[PDB]
Amino acid sequence: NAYNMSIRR
Amino acid sequence: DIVLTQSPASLAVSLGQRATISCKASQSVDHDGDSYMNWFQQKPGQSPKLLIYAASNLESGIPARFSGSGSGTDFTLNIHPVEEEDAATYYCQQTNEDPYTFGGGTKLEIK
Amino acid sequence: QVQLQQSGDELVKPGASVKLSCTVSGFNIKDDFIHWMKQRPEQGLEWIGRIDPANGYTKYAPKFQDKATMTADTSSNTAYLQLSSLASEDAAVYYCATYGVAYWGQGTLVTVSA
Repeated sequence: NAYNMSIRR
Repeated sequence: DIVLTQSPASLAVSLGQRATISCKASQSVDHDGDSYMNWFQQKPGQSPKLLIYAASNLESGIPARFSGSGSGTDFTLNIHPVEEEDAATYYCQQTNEDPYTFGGGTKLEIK
Repeated sequence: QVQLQQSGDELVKPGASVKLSCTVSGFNIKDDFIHWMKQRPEQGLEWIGRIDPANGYTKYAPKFQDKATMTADTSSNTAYLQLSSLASEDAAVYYCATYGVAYWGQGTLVTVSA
């Protein structure tokens, strides 16, 4: 889930 | 832009104790109920390693001795207990607004 | 399974340009942005920008807008960082990252000669 939430998309 | 200020700049901690590192953002890094603050660990000669994302999520592969808290402008990384291998420099990073920015780092030593 | 393999260290002359590479394996780069970071011992970590390899769209930090050019090639699964008009303050370690910003390359050292 770092893909989704380690940056703001 | 968002400025991130870490506290302390360095600290020496006894093996087995708790440690906290603080990161304060100059403006909020919240959006839609989430806080876009990451924590990284770096050892000399190596790339930064992601510990925590979106303030409180533990990255896969990272021990649960590490945890994150906070929202808005005020964040913390907690290490419980500290172990020998934790000697490193720790950075916060916000990814809520462009340009992404990093704190100045906190160097942890084990005494 | 995801590896970001960066190119070797470079010694560069003032005024010149250099192009660094970030070869990704175990991940299709069309699937996410690639980010570039700069690290100096005194000034710390800075985000240069990100590129979307699927469409070539780029976003830079203002301080890197006339220094860095990011490109990418999905076919070779490689991203590039070109640094122009090199000066002493460009000497640094440069990193690429993806999967949000969870996975980082090993870094490429750029040294600038006198």
